[PDB]
Amino acid sequence: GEVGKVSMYYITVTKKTVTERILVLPLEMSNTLFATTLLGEVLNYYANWSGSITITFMCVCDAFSTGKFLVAYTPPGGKLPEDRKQAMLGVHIIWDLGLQSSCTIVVPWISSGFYRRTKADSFTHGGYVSLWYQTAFVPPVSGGTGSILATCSACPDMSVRMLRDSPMMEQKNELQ
Amino acid sequence: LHLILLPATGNVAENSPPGTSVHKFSVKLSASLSPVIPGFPQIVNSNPLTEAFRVNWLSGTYFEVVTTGMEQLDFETGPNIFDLQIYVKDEVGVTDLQVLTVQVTDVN
Amino acid sequence: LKQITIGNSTITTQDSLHTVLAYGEWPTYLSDIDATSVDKPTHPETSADRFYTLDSVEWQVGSHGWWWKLPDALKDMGVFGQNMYYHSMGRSGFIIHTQCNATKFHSGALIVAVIPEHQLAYVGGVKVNVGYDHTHPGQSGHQIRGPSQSNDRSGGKPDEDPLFNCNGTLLGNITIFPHQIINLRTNNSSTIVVPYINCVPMDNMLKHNNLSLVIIPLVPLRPGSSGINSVPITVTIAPYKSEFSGAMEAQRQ
Amino acid sequence: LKQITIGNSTITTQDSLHTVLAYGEWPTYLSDIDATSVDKPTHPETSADRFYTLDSVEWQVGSHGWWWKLPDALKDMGVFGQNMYYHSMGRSGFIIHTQCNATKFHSGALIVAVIPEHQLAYVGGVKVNVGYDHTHPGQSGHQIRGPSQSNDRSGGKPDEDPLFNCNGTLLGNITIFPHQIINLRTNNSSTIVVPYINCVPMDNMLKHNNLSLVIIPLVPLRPGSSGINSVPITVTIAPYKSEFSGAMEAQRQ
Amino acid sequence: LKQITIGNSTITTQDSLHTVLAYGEWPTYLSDIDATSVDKPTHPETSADRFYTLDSVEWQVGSHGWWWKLPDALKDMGVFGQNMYYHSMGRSGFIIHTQCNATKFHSGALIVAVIPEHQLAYVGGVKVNVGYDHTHPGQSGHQIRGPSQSNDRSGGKPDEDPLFNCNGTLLGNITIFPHQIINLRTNNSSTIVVPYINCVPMDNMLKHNNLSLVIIPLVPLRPGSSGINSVPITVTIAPYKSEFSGAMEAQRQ
Amino acid sequence: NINYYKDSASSGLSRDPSKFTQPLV
Amino acid sequence: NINYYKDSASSGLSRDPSKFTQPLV
Amino acid sequence: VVPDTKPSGPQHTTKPSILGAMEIGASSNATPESTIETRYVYNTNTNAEADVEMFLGRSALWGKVTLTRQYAKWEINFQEQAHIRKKFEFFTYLRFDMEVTIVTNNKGLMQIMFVPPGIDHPETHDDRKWDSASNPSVFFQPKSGFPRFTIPFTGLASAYYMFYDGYDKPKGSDNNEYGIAPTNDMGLLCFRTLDNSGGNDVKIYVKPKHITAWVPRPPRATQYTHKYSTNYHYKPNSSGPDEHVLKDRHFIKTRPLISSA
Amino acid sequence: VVPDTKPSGPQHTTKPSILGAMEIGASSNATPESTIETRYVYNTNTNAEADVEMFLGRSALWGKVTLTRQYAKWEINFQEQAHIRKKFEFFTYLRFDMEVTIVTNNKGLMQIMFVPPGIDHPETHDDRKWDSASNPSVFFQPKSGFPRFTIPFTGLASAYYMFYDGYDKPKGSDNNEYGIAPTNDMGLLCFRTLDNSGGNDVKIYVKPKHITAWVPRPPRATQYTHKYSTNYHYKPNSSGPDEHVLKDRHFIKTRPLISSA
Ligand SMILES: [Ca+2]
Ligand SMILES: [Ca+2]
Repeated sequence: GEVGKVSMYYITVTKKTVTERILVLPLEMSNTLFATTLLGEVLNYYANWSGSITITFMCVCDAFSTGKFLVAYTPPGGKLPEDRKQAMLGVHIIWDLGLQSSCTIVVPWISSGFYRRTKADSFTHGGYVSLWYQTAFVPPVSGGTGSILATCSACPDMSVRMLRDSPMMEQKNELQ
Repeated sequence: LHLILLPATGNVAENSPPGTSVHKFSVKLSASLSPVIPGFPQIVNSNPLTEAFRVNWLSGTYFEVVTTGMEQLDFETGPNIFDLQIYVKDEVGVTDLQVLTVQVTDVN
Repeated sequence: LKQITIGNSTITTQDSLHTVLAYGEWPTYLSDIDATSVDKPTHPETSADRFYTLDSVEWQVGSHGWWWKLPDALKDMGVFGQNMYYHSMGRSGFIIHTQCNATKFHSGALIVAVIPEHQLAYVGGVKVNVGYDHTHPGQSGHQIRGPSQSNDRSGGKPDEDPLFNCNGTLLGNITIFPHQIINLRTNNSSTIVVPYINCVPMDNMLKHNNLSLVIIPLVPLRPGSSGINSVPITVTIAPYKSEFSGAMEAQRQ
Repeated sequence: LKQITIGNSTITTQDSLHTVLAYGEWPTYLSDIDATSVDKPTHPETSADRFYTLDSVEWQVGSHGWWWKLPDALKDMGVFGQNMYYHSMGRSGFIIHTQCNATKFHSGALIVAVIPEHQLAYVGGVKVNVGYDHTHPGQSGHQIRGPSQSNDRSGGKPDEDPLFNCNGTLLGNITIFPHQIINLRTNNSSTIVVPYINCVPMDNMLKHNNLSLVIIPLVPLRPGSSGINSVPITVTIAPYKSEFSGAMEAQRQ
Repeated sequence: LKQITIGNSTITTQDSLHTVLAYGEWPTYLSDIDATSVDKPTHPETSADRFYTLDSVEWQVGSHGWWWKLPDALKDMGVFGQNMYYHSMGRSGFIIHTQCNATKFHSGALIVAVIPEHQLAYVGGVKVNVGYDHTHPGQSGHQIRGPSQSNDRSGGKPDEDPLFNCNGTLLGNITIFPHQIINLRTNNSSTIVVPYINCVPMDNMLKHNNLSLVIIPLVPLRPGSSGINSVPITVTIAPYKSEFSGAMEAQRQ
Repeated sequence: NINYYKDSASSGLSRDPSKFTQPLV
Repeated sequence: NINYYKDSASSGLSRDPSKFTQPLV
Repeated sequence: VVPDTKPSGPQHTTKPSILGAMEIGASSNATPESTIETRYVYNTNTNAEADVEMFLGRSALWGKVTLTRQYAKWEINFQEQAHIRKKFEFFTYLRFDMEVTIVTNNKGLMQIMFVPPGIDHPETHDDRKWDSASNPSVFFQPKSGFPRFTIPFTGLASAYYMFYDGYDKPKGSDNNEYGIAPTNDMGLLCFRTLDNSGGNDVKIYVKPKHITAWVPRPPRATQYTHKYSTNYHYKPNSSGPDEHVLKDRHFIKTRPLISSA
Repeated sequence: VVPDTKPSGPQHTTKPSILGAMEIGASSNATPESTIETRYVYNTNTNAEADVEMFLGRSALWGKVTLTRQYAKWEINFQEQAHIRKKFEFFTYLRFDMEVTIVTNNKGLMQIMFVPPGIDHPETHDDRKWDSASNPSVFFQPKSGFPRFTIPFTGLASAYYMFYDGYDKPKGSDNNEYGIAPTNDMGLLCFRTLDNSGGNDVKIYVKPKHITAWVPRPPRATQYTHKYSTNYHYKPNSSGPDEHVLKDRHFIKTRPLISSA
């Protein structure tokens, strides 16, 4: 429903009792999460890539809503966690909410090979990034909400090779 | 349990009739095939407070948020954006609370 | 705390970020190594280079966005507008200060981008060039008014979809442009200093719009516990190092 | 603003106090002047020394407290738990980060103490040693559940009174221990760095619990104007300079 | 006379040959010039690098051979197995000590080879990939069970012919690999020290089996004047300079 | 490196991030 | 020895036994 | 080359190198030394296949033509083919010399005539305007060789406009032309055959060299509809009475559920 | 060059240079000076045709294709032809650049398109995906010249796997792929003709250069059955009711009697 609208760039969080998995970004440059960004639409021109990803989460809410979130990166070969105790065993960060809305998880370069394939397969899969509630999201009202966005970019040690066509472009008619 | 298509945004017209549609969602049944308790999914909370968003049951495991007309949407006054939270809960009981952000358009 | 003074005007702020300097370059004057026309350009330097505040737009719920072309928006703003109408060519840097403040009970975000050469798409369908009147709306700007299949297509209307930036390129990749976000939790203002961006040293300020300030409500405006459902957004644009050459009759009608 | 990084993990905070360093000493490795066993101890140093976050407990109204024994709580947490189950002895410092944040409308306090050798009292009456299962609850901890004459006494249950620290010594004198207070008016987190405290260089990590993190709701949780009556408390414990010696079969069942 | 000590273990022999050092290189740690992943790898160094003895296999008459994949065989052997299940990548050298002693009345030979990347053939016929369960049998290994046209083909069974090394390449050319022969006339044991052989610095220890120890009864076991018709063969494998990086949840089910 | 046509346009292919990613003052 | 394409991969063909035949200690 | 990974031990800092702010319009400085404990890694990797000279200098197909009666005509533009148009519309201004290779399946003797702007091109084969004194012309046989010539930067500016937010005429005019259509014309290539033997398909492969890219733009996330027009509402069916509907033709795929991928 | 023969007279030694032990896993140091009385012989012989660069760098045929409707498609692998596959499976890891020569008997105008991994290849001739901006493509006429291009080492590792003892997916998976099939794909070559004249047979002769061979293996003593599969039980007849029998197809010949040859 949300594709084709501006409201596909954020998810809505609330005050919950139990910890829920809020968001999963599979670390694929062929996934439509990453491949439509600047980093992904550059890296979709290249058959291989090697480096670290920055992923920066921003919570748009009022100045009284606070919260702690666990942003975990499961390394390649590991299953998607579906428990916070299974997610905190990977590369994670825990960010508080106050006086600045943004926090960056550096998805590090953990791989067997020297380059990872852009079109994701099971041999060179990149793993998963999952957002969890660390303690909650506590707004100043009972039914209050927050809107978590996310941005991604490349680290300075990121490299690409094997320039190819992009799958993010089609031509079915003739431009006249 | 999961609420399919809820983190989402709905849209109601300003002077909407009692019974209009404002979002269509679903629920995946947690791989145990334990069905939803028939009073559920509900709306526990709204963001400012709100009636007239009542969740209806379409044919199947698909549901729908419907303005019942107990409260009129008046965009020229407030409030124009609501954040209802929808609470599916099944027979064994594994709840899922998910937010529907409802906006009000301007009919003019 | 911040203060920006360009002559006969002053911008002051309290909860403000770092000023964005677009592409690392300050607005400069046209050097003699980069000039083509022979005549000496004029330099107003105090009555054109000043903060002109446009009309306030209202950030309601369901507002999809606004855009102002530059230097089209300042065409009736003071002696900058008078020098634009009386000269054949002109170049100018800009200092764009965007102001929207609500409360500690409000929520919302505003991506405030400055797009060089925002060639807008047609509103849809056949091969039709967009109109001169619709890409030059003045200081009133253009409320983006949202995508629909029922949008008016009479006379080269511009595109109304904020997600595709009304030229087909995705929003969220709009951060490749000089931008700032007005998140009402953390800041209330956004200052962007843009140099003269063109592949030509000076051009006609009425035919060509170099920059295009675009403000999109990324996250909607929640009022919270407070009965205020709509907050004004004011755009204060100051030319900087503006120069004009080739004086001629006024290009009005 | 604070940041604590131990490998493959990172703690970040915004409204945080000075970190408490327990008894002025950082966690160190066992020196050769202070060692007794002859074999070379292992040093995981990156996969055991990392932030393991336990389950969140819910600070409601009427909650008397929680406690987690250490290193019992990390017995199924990663390769620290695997190295504990496979070795005869072990020593470890800890970095305990406690997180509870509610709002500017909430009230409350949490004395977060780290007790060395918290020999818990019996729940009451006859000369009965407390059970192994009740002082080793894992990462789930033990909700203190309040004093009453009707508390269950079956099988060496521990004491349930938070005022006497469930060993007979008064709360409020608990500040002789490495502690911090999470007052929701001023801070939201509390970091305590504990060295290895024992009168022996290494001991069996399953039989002996060296530390015991104790969180007591000193002042109850008032919700204020906001309908949220209960806020989660998360405990993130990281081993630091952990070493193990005397490798053997896994000590499970 | 020989003695090989890696921590918390010791191998001793009496009638032993020169130790084979595979391809002239000792097991080393991953240098910074040869590394790809950024995080600091763990180094157990005393509780993983130790002699794990697998189950004894029985060298009868008509036994065609046994093979153990590495590091698959040590997947439930101690903290090496626990570190393999908890990490995304890993590299390890190995020290493989094979023991079979019978008498001065017995005859027989055992080519004990260490094959890098022993891609086993399918048991026969159609284009079917061999199963994960059949190339990962654990410390029990795989009794080779001899070639026949009546061998089971259900579910990607591996090849059962020892002459073609169960991948199509002839036995007797197996001496291009790091090998030793246990001829019961002259010796009783065989020690092979293997470095980390892969064209990648670290990989997942559960998906990829780097080495494969293969023991083939080249000459059958004659008992001679003595009523003992079958003698056990024990395989004692020690990791050496094992390191693991990318810690994560346990990769079990 | 020879220019076989004696022209600058006739040659082959020829050969800081901080203007983006940090355009601050 | 000229490299006509100015690339290392574009070149022609480029140019101890004891790791085998004696892998002892 | 890319920077090496520096070693980082455990750090207890009070200035967090991972709490930033998205609102300032600056991207993060965060390296993997901030979040985890890293090791030293010698990084010999390069991005030498990612610079503009290697990203764009590849010899893409710019235009196809078909000889109808021993004659073809193609006006030089990167606008008919979407895959090179997307890569050029990564940027706003591009200054490049271009070399033009003609791949024709005709067998015989062909002529290309680069007609510079401002004059009448030959309207057919056997026309009088093929006999020209100053128009640069290329004769070739397509067997034994492909023709190739470098057109230098013919710009009337410091760069070509990939996007133009302006018009060629003032406000009162009626035939106004939005976009990059009036700002630059690269001439046209007029093809003819002096023989008859082979096929009719002429492909024009143009390689931008000595490239200087000037303002980055978002990559396009929709399919093109026209040329010189930057529209993206595709009107698929003109005949049937679903005519005034407009497809979007974007590449954003959907997932069935967030927090399950 | 090889070492010269040293002179050796009669020797009465107590350390025998000819009693060794096969069990230590080391080959003999025995020269002809140990067993007999030798003379000095100047040996100028070389093994310069036996090193890996001369053993493997010969331009073997890797794959054949036949153009069906002006179109062929070949995924780059050394696995269809047994004679180059045996020489590569002498070793475990091989790092080599490869130059690719195309021998086609077609007369006309052909196009090769090296499609890198991760994108859709053109499924036919006249397809839209032949018009590509970044896929490296080779146009040539097969009369007057064979095309040739060097593909460098595209490995995702320090070497190519000739053998892989692993799987691409974890233990619970069902579509697991043993062998070297997931570890490396060298792209594919898509062939098409823009003319119609000649034949349809396209042969792809690939020469490995700058070779580095890493772990020696036994030469294969059985015929191959499949590719990426290392099987050797040939199932000759599927129809008739001798179906489940499996030939061996080895090269060990027999002699009628030992100690009579
Ligand atoms: Ca109204
Ligand atoms: Ca209205």
